[PDB]
Amino acid sequence: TGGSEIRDLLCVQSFNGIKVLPPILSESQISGYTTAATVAAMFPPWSAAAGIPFSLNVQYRINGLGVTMDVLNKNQKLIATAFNNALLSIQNGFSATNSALAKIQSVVNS
Amino acid sequence: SYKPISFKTVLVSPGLCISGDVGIAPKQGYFIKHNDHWMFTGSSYYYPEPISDKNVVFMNTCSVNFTKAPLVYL
Repeated sequence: TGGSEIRDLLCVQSFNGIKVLPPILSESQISGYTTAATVAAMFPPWSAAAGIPFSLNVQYRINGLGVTMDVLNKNQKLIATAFNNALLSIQNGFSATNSALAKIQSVVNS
Repeated sequence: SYKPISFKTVLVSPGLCISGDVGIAPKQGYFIKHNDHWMFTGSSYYYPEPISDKNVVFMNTCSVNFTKAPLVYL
């Protein structure tokens, strides 16, 4: 309503009847839902992790592939360090020309 | 669908070391304390059952933060 810019397309579209209404749930609520799911997966009672501590869940999931259990709990420190390193790498990889951002800007630009 | 209608709060344990560095873990359930000896309980119905090898996954060695009790034999 109040501005000195004219090259924006959204104002012209909105004045010509084309408008993008907000969704019925705000993204803050969905972020709260994902946070609640993650915390319930991590902290007791382990609702989203089948009622078991998370590190033991990782241990059993790795052991089911074929890894013996003797080397698993003797490498627990480096397993946690590798998991944190993977999380930090997947956190920092969004700064580059990633493929998930390719999809997000693809749907936005489409 | 199965559905509980009542609940009970108990103290549980995901595993414990019982012998010369061996580990036991419940198949589907938890270990509970009952008068200086541990018993298995199902994860959807509170019922103490004695320690067997049909509800326990064996380990070559136990985790560092498992409970220590040499008294339990299997």
